[PDB]
Amino acid sequence: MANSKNSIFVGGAGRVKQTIEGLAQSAFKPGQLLARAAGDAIDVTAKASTTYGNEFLICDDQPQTLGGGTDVAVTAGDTVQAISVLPGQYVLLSFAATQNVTTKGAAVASNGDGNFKLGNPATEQTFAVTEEIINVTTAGTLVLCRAI
Amino acid sequence: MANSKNSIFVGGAGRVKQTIEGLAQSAFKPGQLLARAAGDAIDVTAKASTTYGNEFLICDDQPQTLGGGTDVAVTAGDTVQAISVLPGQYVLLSFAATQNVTTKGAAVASNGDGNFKLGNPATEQTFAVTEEIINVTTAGTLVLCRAI
Amino acid sequence: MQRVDEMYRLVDSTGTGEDRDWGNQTLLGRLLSQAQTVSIGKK
Repeated sequence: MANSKNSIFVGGAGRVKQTIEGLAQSAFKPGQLLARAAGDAIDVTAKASTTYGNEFLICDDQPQTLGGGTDVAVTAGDTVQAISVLPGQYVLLSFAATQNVTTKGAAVASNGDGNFKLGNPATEQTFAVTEEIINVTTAGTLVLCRAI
Repeated sequence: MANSKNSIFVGGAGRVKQTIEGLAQSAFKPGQLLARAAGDAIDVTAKASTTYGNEFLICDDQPQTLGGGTDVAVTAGDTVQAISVLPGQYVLLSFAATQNVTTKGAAVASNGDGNFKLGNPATEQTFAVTEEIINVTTAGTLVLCRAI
Repeated sequence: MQRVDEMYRLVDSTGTGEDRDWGNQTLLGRLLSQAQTVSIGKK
């Protein structure tokens, strides 16, 4: 595989990431959309797809010295290190099933389950823009996208 | 002319630009709105003015050592070096005809032909904000705008 | 010198044509070396 996908923040050689720490509530996989809640705990979003004003908050992969990878799920009830995405960076998202990415530059909406999808940019908040031409069929595949 | 306009990216002395390469389809002029298509080719947008979710992608001027300026059109079927604009940078756009810019800070929408216009910020996507008080009459004049 | 719109390319017009064939004129090279020379006009 010439496109190795073992780091969820691949967005330039001079751009550092912005980290939002917090507590866990469930066991999600790295690369999914999050939403902070009451107390100081983070979990999956579970908001509607047609709701604006959400912050671009994805789950960073955990450190190598804590048993973390791009497919290892997080341990519940602990400190999950996340990423707030600035506009103009590339990040590996995680799409849903049965959608093909044909052109580099389509709009990336947010599904209600914590994954992303190609939606019409007239009724949902556009988070990012596609940057890789692949076709996915299993829910949970990593697709490169630019956050602008 | 005290306001020399011979570089399309004038946005600070410490901010570098983000470049999106790709192939050409037509011969557009530098400073117009682009949109990536199937394959790996770029051309003019030709989308509607009332459509959101578009990426801020303008055509950079070509290099000096390839016959490039702020008025020299690009050669078709070749590599066009473009610019993705981060929020918080100044860029020279290209407006349409018969509109005057009075106040520094109006909303900059996008016309359907690949140029920009002053539209009402309630039914179209606001790209940038004006930064120069001039009046234009010929379509294709360079007006300074901040991308926030 | 060159212009400023041509500083991206360097050239070298030394030129190289085509190669002829393999065993092109081996027979004719032997006939025309043993030939008898007659005067022109003798058809």
